[PDB]
Amino acid sequence: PKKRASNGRNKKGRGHVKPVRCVNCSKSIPKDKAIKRMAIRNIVEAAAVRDLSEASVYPEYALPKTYNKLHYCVSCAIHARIVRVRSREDRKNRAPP
Amino acid sequence: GWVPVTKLGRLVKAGKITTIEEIFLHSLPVKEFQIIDTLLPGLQDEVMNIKPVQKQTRAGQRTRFKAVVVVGDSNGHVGLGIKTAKEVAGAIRAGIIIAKLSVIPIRRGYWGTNLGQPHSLATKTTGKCGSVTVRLIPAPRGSGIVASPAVKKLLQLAGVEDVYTQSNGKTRTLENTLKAAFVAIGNTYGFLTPNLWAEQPLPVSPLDIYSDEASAQ
Amino acid sequence: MENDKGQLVELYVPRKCSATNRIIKADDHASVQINVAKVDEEGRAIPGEYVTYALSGYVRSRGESDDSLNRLAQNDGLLKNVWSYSR
Amino acid sequence: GRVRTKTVKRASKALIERYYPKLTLDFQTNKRLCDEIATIQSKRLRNKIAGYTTHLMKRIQKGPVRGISFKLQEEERERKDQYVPEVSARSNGVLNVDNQTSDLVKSLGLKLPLSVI
Amino acid sequence: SLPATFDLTPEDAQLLLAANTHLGARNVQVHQEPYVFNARPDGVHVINVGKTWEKLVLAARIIAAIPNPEDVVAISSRTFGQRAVLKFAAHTGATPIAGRFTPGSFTNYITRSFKEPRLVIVTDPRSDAQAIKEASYVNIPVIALTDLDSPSEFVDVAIPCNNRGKHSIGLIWYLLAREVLRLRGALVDRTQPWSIMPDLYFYRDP
Amino acid sequence: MRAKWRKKRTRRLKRKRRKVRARSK
Amino acid sequence: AKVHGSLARAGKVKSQTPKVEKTEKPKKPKGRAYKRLLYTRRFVNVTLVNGKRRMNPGPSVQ
Amino acid sequence: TRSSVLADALNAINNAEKTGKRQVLIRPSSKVIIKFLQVMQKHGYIGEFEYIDDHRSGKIVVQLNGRLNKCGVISPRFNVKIGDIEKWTANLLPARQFGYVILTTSAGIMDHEEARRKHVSGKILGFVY
Amino acid sequence: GKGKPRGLNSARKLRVHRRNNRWAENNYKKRLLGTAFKSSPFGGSSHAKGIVLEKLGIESKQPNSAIRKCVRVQLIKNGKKVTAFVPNDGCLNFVD
RNA sequence: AGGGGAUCGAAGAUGAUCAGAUACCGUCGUAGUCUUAACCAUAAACUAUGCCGACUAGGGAUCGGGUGGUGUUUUUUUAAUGACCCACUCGGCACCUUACGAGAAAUCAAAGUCUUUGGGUUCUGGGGGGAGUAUGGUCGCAAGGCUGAAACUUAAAGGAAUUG
Ligand SMILES: [Mg+2]
Ligand SMILES: [Mg+2]
Ligand SMILES: [Mg+2]
Ligand SMILES: [Mg+2]
Ligand SMILES: [Mg+2]
Ligand SMILES: [Mg+2]
Ligand SMILES: [Mg+2]
Ligand SMILES: [Mg+2]
Ligand SMILES: [Mg+2]
Ligand SMILES: [Mg+2]
Ligand SMILES: [Mg+2]
Ligand SMILES: [Mg+2]
Ligand SMILES: [Mg+2]
Ligand SMILES: [Mg+2]
Ligand SMILES: [Mg+2]
Ligand SMILES: [Mg+2]
Ligand SMILES: [Mg+2]
Ligand SMILES: [Mg+2]
Ligand SMILES: [Mg+2]
Ligand SMILES: [Mg+2]
Repeated sequence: PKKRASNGRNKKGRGHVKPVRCVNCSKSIPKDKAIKRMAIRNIVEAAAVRDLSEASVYPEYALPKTYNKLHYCVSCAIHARIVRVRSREDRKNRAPP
Repeated sequence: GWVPVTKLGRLVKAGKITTIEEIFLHSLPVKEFQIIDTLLPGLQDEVMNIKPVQKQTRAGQRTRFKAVVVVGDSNGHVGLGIKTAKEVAGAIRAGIIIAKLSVIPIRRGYWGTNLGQPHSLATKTTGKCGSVTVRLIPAPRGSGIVASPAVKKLLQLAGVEDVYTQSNGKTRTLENTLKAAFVAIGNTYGFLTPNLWAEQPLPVSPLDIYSDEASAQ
Repeated sequence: MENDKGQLVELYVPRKCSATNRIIKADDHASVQINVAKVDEEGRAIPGEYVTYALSGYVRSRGESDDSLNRLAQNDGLLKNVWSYSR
Repeated sequence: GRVRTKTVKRASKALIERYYPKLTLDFQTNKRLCDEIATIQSKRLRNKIAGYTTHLMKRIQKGPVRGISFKLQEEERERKDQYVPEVSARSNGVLNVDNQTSDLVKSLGLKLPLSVI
Repeated sequence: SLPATFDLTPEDAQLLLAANTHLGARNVQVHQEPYVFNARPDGVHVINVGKTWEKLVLAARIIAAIPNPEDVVAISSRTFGQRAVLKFAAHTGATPIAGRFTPGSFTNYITRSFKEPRLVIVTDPRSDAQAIKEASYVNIPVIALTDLDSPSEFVDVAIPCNNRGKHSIGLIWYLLAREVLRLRGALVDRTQPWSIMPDLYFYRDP
Repeated sequence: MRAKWRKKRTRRLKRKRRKVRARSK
Repeated sequence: AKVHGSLARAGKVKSQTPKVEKTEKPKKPKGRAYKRLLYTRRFVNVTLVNGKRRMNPGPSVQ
Repeated sequence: TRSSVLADALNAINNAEKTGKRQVLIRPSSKVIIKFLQVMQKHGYIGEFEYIDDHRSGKIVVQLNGRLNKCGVISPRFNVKIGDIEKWTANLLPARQFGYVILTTSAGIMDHEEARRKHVSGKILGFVY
Repeated sequence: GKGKPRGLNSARKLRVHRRNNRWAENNYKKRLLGTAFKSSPFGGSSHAKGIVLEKLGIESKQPNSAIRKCVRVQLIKNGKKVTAFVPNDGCLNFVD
């Protein structure tokens, strides 16, 4: 029987959309599916701001950031515990953490 | 000796209500099995089945007995008890209690010429309990209760004389057949025919006439 | 339920809902009987004599137990300008 | 880990509910009381019990405890729950009103002090 | 039926405007719309007092007629309305139900809270649903305090207060009791107010 | 065996048969 | 299957069951006679029971 | 497309009674609707109906009164010989001692009760009980 | 509703369509393909007579075990070679 | 068939892994991947849910259109017009609660208005195998598509849910 009433993830009013490549699995999965995160960080991490904000030129400066929109896939989005097997009802909760 | 914890229980033991219909008419949630024992003695029980069932302990297995009892006079009131426990003997009697608490009324009727004392049902009725659906159909005199031995017996205690049937679904699961047969006869008083079309003005509920008489310690 | 020689058979004659006039079931344990006190000249309520409505399992279950009572209240003269037929 | 079992607590809640003002915050005396007002099979339990119902006490006299109530407190709540001030409603400068709530009274047949918004 | 005295009187009415009973929710709900008077600017709802009053009267009357005044279970799990239902219990007989309902009250004998009443009053159909739902298992009429967004299910005669808070929940309970005393019992002269305060019915904590 | 491959099988049979037969026109 | 099995032991048992002659006894009544012999028995006098009334036991309980 | 108009109407009527409602709006007022509504109203299964003039085809507001279990149509409007009228009533009426199947005979739209009296038979329309 | 045609004129379809769908009915189909006559080792006939060829020790299926006794038969009318089961104990010596 | 052939990459080749490893992983690479003209007609071509017509219950977002609002925000002075707000209301993509009702259940605003069995209408199924097989026919350059048996065989095959 049907596990998910949305089947995969949102279709409804399309029937097909272009797929992408699982950022780590190197797989392939339609854009409508596929777990997604927006990986922003600092160039020089946290511990290093000391040596960095000190041993430079420029007043204080302004730390740069990286912008990587990850596309995972149920295979490697589970393995990397990006998501996980929530209980029967728990599954319904579309609510973001 | 019987000690009524219920309000309806008191007024019955205390002779303030003496008839069964007095409870149906006012639609009163019966809780004590002693009530219907008093209001309705000369009752009869027929034990329908004893079909043991099984499962698990947190390792191996669980295994008990399942009993089916119908109770009835032969006159308009009938009930169904399904109970399963650790003993045959006790889960039987256990049901005769749950049977009685379930006693329901019948609008028995005529197939045609209303010549003295109904011989059938009001109208066509029908019950369901998953898959099985039994249908009850009025009948001429001399005919009989045309049904499967189970249903018939339930329709015997129901006190029916002549009725036709048309059961559909897995008639073989005894428990589910009987329940819907019950569900059927318990629906006769459900049908608003033009006999009952008139207007009466609503009795006041004996839970308020002898209200002073009833209430708690 | 008459018969041959007009005798009254049929072991019991069901009440009837007042918001639909549909038979009040023998096991309709969501059906109910409201009893409204009839007053006398100024204030004093009267034991014994009350105004009485009777609502059904179905009507009540679907939330229509307020509108239907009010409808029935104004009507038998228990209320004034609370429920308004036309809407 | 020291977790007093139910059989202890179920009796501490039981001695307080019965014999309250005959008890006190002390351990030693309460221990003696149990020999009179109760019956306990073992000496160690007796104390184990005594030592809990005496724990409750020291916070009973600090603020009531959830499942537990006795006589001398039950009217002490009836005392506090009878306060009634000068009044509130009252009216401190007519009846301050909003819009259409005025139209509500305007079309109701009532006098009433007024105010707009 | 009911004479000219039972008319509303802006003596009373003022307490209702003062207690802010006339202030309703921003979700009208299909069944409560008869009680709507009209809508405020900047999203509020104005309820109709003459209806709340008239209801209350009928409520008050239905409270009466009931013979033994002690099997009339008046419930609030809700904080605000809890203190009130203790007081309503004081005045008219009425076994109250403060705080937890303990599922298995009306159905299931054996329990030590087997109130088997013949009327239930409720303060808030939401937070007291288990109270309502269970009452509808065993043939029991139900008086209830509604707002505008309220569970109309298995409640008869609804009294549209505010129940959101302030003193509406007390006042309506106060007046409720006040009127079931002016109804039969011992108050008489339904024209004269009461030595009893309104703030006798409110909250606490502090 | 997998419905997909059991098809491939029955397709393989059919051609060999198509061939064994036309070994006599 | 295997279709040639051993025809050798064609009729073992019935060819080696102890002969025992069927004992003589008085002939039973025939016709209406018989069906009377049932009625007057099977429920007129009744015999041994159990709580359900049995039919053909032997050693019984005891 | 709309195909029965009558059945469309009795549907609404039926659906209305079930859901506890005691009034229906109907589209679109046909004459067959009316007589049907009449023969119903006679035996008591409905209140009074009030036709509405749109400059179109019509509307009807019927007053309901509990006591209606099922009205309903039997499409296709079958032929009925006169000795077969019993075969229907037997088939689709709850009991011998009441309920109504209504026809359409060349005499007019009547119930099977009346049709029996005039000794006419036609083509079946529907039922009431 | 109901998915079939309801009309007063669809009697054409209504009857023809069952004549179609009758063909999934096994016995109807056997009766109308005359399999009875053609395929069966009898004629269709109730009984049939033939001569004995050999005797077989047909071993029983699972989960039993024995050697069911059987003869091979040359059907007279048919020429059809068919094996039959000899029933009851040691009857297989009544036949040669 | 011609063009194009960056990429990735069936075949194949190679390096490892393994008892074996024709695989998975690594590298190399044909066809292919793009296109143009022709073919092919099939996918879990999915909502595993025919189409039109009516009816039965609430809640809120959002898309398109329209409507009403001595609304908000816009010029250098507050009118236009732009967006934005609120209410309405058609026609959408969906969601939420609910469950009167239905269902074997899972569940369903239809999968409801069905033993109180009929609005119109197309299509398909009738235990499991044998088998999408054989045979004829037909369309295709081909691969194949469409059409489609029986002999014989078998008591289960199968669904949803529950407990281990
Ligand atoms: Mg697709
Ligand atoms: Mg896709
Ligand atoms: Mg079915
Ligand atoms: Mg296999
Ligand atoms: Mg292939
Ligand atoms: Mg051979
Ligand atoms: Mg290779
Ligand atoms: Mg290995
Ligand atoms: Mg290979
Ligand atoms: Mg070509
Ligand atoms: Mg296909
Ligand atoms: Mg539609
Ligand atoms: Mg459910
Ligand atoms: Mg039904
Ligand atoms: Mg078949
Ligand atoms: Mg191929
Ligand atoms: Mg077997
Ligand atoms: Mg499958
Ligand atoms: Mg399964
Ligand atoms: Mg499991």
